[PDB]
Amino acid sequence: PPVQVSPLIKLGRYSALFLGVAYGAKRYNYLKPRAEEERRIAAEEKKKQDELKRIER
Amino acid sequence: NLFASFIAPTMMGLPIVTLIIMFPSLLFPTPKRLINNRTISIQQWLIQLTSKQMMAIHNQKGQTWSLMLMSLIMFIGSTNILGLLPHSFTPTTQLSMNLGMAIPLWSATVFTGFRYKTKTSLAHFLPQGTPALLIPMLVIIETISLFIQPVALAVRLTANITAGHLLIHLIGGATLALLNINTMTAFITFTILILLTILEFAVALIQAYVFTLLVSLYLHDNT
Amino acid sequence: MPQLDTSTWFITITSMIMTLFILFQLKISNYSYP
Amino acid sequence: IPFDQMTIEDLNEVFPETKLDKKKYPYWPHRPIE
Amino acid sequence: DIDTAAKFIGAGAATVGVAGSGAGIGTVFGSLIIGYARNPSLKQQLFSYAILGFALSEAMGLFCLMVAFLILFAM
Amino acid sequence: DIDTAAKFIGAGAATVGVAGSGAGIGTVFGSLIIGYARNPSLKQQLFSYAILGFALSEAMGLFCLMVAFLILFAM
Amino acid sequence: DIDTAAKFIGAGAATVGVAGSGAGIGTVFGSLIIGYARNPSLKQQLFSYAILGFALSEAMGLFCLMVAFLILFA
Amino acid sequence: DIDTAAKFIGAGAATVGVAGSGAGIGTVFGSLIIGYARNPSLKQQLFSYAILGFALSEAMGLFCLMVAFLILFA
Amino acid sequence: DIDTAAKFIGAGAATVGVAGSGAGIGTVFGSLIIGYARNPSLKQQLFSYAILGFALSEAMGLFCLMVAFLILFAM
Amino acid sequence: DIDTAAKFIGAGAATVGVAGSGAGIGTVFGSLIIGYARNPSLKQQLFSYAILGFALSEAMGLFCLMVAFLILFA
Amino acid sequence: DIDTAAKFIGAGAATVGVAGSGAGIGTVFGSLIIGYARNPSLKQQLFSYAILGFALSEAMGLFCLMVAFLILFAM
Amino acid sequence: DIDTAAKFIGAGAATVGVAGSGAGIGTVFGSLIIGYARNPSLKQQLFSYAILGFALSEAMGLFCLMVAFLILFAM
Amino acid sequence: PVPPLPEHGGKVRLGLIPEEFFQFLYPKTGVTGPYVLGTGLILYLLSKEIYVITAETFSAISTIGVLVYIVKKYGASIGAFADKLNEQKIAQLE
Amino acid sequence: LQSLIKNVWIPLKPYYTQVYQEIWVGMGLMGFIVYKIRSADKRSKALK
Amino acid sequence: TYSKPRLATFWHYAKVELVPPTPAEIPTAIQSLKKIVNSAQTGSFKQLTVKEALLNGLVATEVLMWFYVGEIIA
Amino acid sequence: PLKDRRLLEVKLGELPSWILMRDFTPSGIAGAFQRGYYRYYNKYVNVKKGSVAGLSMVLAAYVVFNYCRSYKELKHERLRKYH
Amino acid sequence: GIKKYFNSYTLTGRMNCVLATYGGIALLVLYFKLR
Repeated sequence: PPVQVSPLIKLGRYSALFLGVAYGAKRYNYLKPRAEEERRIAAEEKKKQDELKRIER
Repeated sequence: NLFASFIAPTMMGLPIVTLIIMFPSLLFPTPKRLINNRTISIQQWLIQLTSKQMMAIHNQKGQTWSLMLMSLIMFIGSTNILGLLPHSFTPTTQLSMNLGMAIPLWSATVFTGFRYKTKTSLAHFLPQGTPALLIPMLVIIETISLFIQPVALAVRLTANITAGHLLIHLIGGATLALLNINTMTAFITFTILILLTILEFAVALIQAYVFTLLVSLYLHDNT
Repeated sequence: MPQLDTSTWFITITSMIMTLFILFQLKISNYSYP
Repeated sequence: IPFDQMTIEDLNEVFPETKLDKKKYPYWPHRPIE
Repeated sequence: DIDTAAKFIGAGAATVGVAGSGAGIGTVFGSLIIGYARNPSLKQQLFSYAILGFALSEAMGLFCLMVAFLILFAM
Repeated sequence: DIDTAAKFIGAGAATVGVAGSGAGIGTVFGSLIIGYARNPSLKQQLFSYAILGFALSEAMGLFCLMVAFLILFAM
Repeated sequence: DIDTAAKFIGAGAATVGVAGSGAGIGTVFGSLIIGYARNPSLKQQLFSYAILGFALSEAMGLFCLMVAFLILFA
Repeated sequence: DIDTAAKFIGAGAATVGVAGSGAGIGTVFGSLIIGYARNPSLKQQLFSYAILGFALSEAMGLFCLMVAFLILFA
Repeated sequence: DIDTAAKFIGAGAATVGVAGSGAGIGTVFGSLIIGYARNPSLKQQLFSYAILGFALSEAMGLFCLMVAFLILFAM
Repeated sequence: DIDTAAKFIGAGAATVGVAGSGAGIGTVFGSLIIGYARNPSLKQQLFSYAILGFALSEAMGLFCLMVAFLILFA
Repeated sequence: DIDTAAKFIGAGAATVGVAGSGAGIGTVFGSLIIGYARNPSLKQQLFSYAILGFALSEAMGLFCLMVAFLILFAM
Repeated sequence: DIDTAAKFIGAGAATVGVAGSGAGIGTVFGSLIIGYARNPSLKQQLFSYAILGFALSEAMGLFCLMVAFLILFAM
Repeated sequence: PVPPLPEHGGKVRLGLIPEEFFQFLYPKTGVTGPYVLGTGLILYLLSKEIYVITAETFSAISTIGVLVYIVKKYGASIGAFADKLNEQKIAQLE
Repeated sequence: LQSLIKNVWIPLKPYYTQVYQEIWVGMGLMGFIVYKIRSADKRSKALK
Repeated sequence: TYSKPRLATFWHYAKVELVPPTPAEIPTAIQSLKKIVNSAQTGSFKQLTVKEALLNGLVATEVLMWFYVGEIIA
Repeated sequence: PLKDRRLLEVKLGELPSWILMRDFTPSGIAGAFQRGYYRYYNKYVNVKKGSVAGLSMVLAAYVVFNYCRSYKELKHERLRKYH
Repeated sequence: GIKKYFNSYTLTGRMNCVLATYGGIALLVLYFKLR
């Protein structure tokens, strides 16, 4: 015997859905660039470390 | 990197590792009626069976230790099994654990053997009617292979139990790595893990039996 | 070899005694014959 | 009383021959393993 | 490095302590098939005493490989 | 590289755990020959035990070999 | 360090001691299978002798790992 | 090069296993001799069993040798 | 110094001369088992010979442990 | 030089893979002794078999050592 | 010096030859026990064959042990 | 020279093989004992077979020691 | 003089989580309330990395697989075994 | 502790006094061994 | 496989419980929310019993974590 | 009509009234742990047809208990850094 | 004689012989402590 959903929770449901979806999209978009730049700088650092051990083996 | 699990843990700066050793005692409730539920009937039957099957050889006086031997086997088997769970801790694999639980029984046997049956016990150091050529070369050997009882009797069980945990950890790690790379290897290694899990279930019991049986016949010799 | 960082040793051993000689020697001692 | 409704003392009472006498066998299982 | 190479070679040596395991397994199963063929009645106890020995040899094998790893990964 | 030296030296010297498989194969097949020669009846079941030993021997075989290849180059 | 590299060498070499113990344990339990199949009326005594042999041949196997560890950690 | 030495060191060290082939095959044909000497009417197929076992163990030993080789030609 | 390093390695590889005692004792006790089964009214002589065998086998296996001690501690 | 010493090691190692062949020959002849002691009539076939077994094991050992010979001049 | 290290390792390795003696003596007494189990009317002849096989196996081990001592204390 | 060390270590690693001859001697004399304990009237022929096998095993045992000598001293 | 046993303890869905919890949650969502609740909880934990994944996880998977295998393939037999022992003691003492 | 004494000294009295006299002496020997080893390791690591 | 039966069983409840919102009941929802605000501002929730509060919290969290689920989409 | 009830029965704001109606001595901790254990026992064990669920609970609980014990050391391997 | 006074088959002889060897080895080890 299914019980009909109370309207309150019904309304609370899909607003949360779509605001969260937007939040995730924004998080991805804003987070990608800084992380890429940090990783590239780390790549420069590890190249420097490799050169160091090449000359200071 | 992976010995972590053997590090005697505490949730905070307090001695909780005196509870990891209590938990088994719960899984065995005690009865008070005549008949009971299942989880007592089955265990009662199991203990009756093993008691019948192990104390056969012993003479009358020696049979006084039945309770001790069966308590020891129940406790060790319980711990060695419970250890298998996903993120569980096994007290036995602490070498101190095993030495604590091994030496006193050994020494108690030797003492009840020398206090009683002095001359016969001393004689045991000379196997009956050996050639009369090698006495010095023989009553050195028996007396060195006596004192190597307790050390073997502990270090064995310790090494057995530890090896399985380490092997399963490492095989699982390689499983995750293969899953990162490819699939066929991941699956085959998972099957290997299944097999090892079964085998460890097995050795966890075999060790309890072997330990209490060695102790049993040691008491047999010097009862 | 974490089994050799002897700091803990004492406490571990103590448990044995009471456990292996206080709890089980009650449970099992309570069992009865068929 | 149905079998399900007793404690070991009950058969100690009704059936003394089933008693586990504590004198001739102080220890556990309170007599030999015949 | 030299410690690392030494670790590797010590591990390689520790590996070969398994042979006792394989020998024991082979011999115990040969003994099972033999002591069976000439008494098929009591297969149950034959098989039980087979598995017990199987375990008490795999134990030695694991001793060996445990020491090997113990050296390799955690000194 | 010195580490490559011990790499390959351990790799080779860890492949010597295979004697435990050869000796067991030999013993098991010999036991089969003798037991079967006695009684020519239970041929199927005897060969079954034979395959079980075959597998539990190549068990140690591939065990040691997998460890060798585990630390041959990668780990 | 070489002074400890050689120590690793020695531990790895001394590891292999037990292999003899593995062989001995296996052969003894094969002998017990056979001598129980032959005259099943002596399981008891034959098992006693086999486990005695097991004790002896495991002590004479664990000596060597004890020594290997003694070398490693001192 | 140090590793150049290691190549041949390992390749040589990596054939001692064949000992297993010796122990096996010896035991194999010994069992066959006894068998045929207990029941001459099984020869023509105990021989098949012997050749199976021989092929097996010989293959194991020879592939161990092939290992040794592939180390030798890294 | 490498000298003491070689001391350590030599002792560690020389103590390997005890597996022989392992296999020898295993065979001796298996034979005692079998040969007691068939003739169960001579145990006293079977046991005397078995003791001779164990004792002298393990002695010749222990000489290698003694050599390890005597090469490490002194010379 | 490194190569000379490494070759020496390789030979002194690969030369050890023949002890198993010794045990194998011992076993095959022990089997023949037993078998003949059972069935004296067919000596001629017991020997016809043992000889072939010896040939195979000896060949295996000879290859195991030809390894070392080639190492010496590899 | 390196010469000391090499002598030291070499002697330690060479003294592994005693394994074969352990296995030999083991099997010799095993076979004597099993064979004597059948027919006790041979005590003396049996025991003589026992002693002979003993001497040969033990000597084939003594060669390796003695030559190890030779290389250590001579060269 | 380092070749001194290489010579010594190679000799140590080479002498090891003789264990096989120990195994063979033990096995053959065990089988002699069993045989003669079965059919005590073929004594002479049994002994002849045992001596055949003995010699055929120590043949290649000494062959191992001979290659060892060759490596150690000449090259 | 002792009270008897019930006939069956509280049922349990999936073998782990009791039903009564499903009842306390029925009125508001009725049927597919608790199940989506659990799915959300688990996707959260996996997603917020309050539960990292490693080798020991797959060890857990294999051990739980073996246990479900054994229980499903032998539970009824073991239960009948236990009841047999009970009635056997009854009779033999009867 | 009265509950304690009446719970773990009515049943287990006959064992400690009668049977397990020879395990307590062993535990004393262990007291020696453990004390010695802990002392040795503590001292050695204090040196370092 | 038995996916079809139980999956149809689950659609039976989903189509009547997973439905998206419709503008019809929005007035009911908003008036209920305002009634909750009224019960809160004057402290009328103090009238409730513990179980009711626990249940409300559980359902509120049910709504909640499905927010992180929505993120999981992203 | 009763001062003592079941905490689930309680009326919210009376929560401090309840917290002050009970006893918090360590004996009052033992008399709580025992009550919880006996609830579980008599409800899922002491029944003729006890089943896996009649035991699987305690194991599935001890697993999470050890997981909590193990959390701290497990924070050094989260696969994704910018969580 | 000794072979009936140092019996290796009964009990008394075994005890006497083992005790003698412990005594002798003890004396020797104390002898070598000086050096």
